[PDB]
Amino acid sequence: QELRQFIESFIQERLQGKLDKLHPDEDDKRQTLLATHRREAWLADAARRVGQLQLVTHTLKPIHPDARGSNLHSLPQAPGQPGLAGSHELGDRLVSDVV
DNA sequence: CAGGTAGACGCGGACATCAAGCCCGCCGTGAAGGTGCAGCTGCT
Repeated sequence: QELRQFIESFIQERLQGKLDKLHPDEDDKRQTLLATHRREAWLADAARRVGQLQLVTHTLKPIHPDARGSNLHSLPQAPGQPGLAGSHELGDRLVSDVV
């Protein structure tokens, strides 16, 4: 209704980027791409794809690139002791990651 | 078996200008990606 055209242009830019990247002109591969992108089967696939976690304070993959474990999105409390401090808890509001 | 005592060692003034400082061509490639799904053989 209001912002439907924005996400429609988003899927269309994705489709035209895929067509310019592949550039296959055999057996209607562009038609098989337009069969998925121009309809809302892309929205069903985007609803299907699960695995994102939105975790910032914990990311295990820097320790090893294949280390399946638990990732967390939780900031600690502020400590009581003076001097040392970490995890930027005062200001300059954070940006989150996706694992 | 032996071999010396003593006291002092100078001043002055000056130390140069000129002009320039090269061109050319080129700098290696190879290996260092997870994850999820479909489908194929082998087995009970």
